[PDB]
Amino acid sequence: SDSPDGIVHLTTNGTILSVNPSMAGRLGADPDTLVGQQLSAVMDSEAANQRLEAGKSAVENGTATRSEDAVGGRHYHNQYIPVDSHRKSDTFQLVSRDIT
Repeated sequence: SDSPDGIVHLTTNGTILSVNPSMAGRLGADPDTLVGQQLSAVMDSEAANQRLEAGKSAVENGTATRSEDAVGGRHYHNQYIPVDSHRKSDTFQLVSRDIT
């Protein structure tokens, strides 16, 4: 589609390290307001929670992982990709595809 996927670099405790221009615009903020924040400070809290449970698991098992959630009026298919599997097992990329 017109928006590349939303990408956000996360901590396993939920801290946004990074955000895509797509993810930022979706969230209706700019990355500078976004990057300190807790993911659930920033979107549906309940959904942030599950998304984070998913990335926790991904990181634990050293493996890429997918989940679908319905947030807003919209559907997403999420991928959770541990960065630095062995050493950096604290962080992951969440790739988020709008599949509405």
